[PDB]
Amino acid sequence: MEQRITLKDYAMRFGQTKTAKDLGVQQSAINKWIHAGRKIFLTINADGSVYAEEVKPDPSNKKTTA
Repeated sequence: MEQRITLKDYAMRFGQTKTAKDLGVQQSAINKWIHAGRKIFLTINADGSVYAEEVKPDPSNKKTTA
């Protein structure tokens, strides 16, 4: 299986700080990601880094609310 874990699993597993640190983001964005149930998958590298991959659903609308 691929190494694309869920933001929830990795967050509750490794933590919210350890993730935001390896990703290079702010803990503020992480909380907002799970707060709104943002579907994401962070992949673990062989060097010790991690990058959050975003899905690309079907382009139906072009608006943004929350």
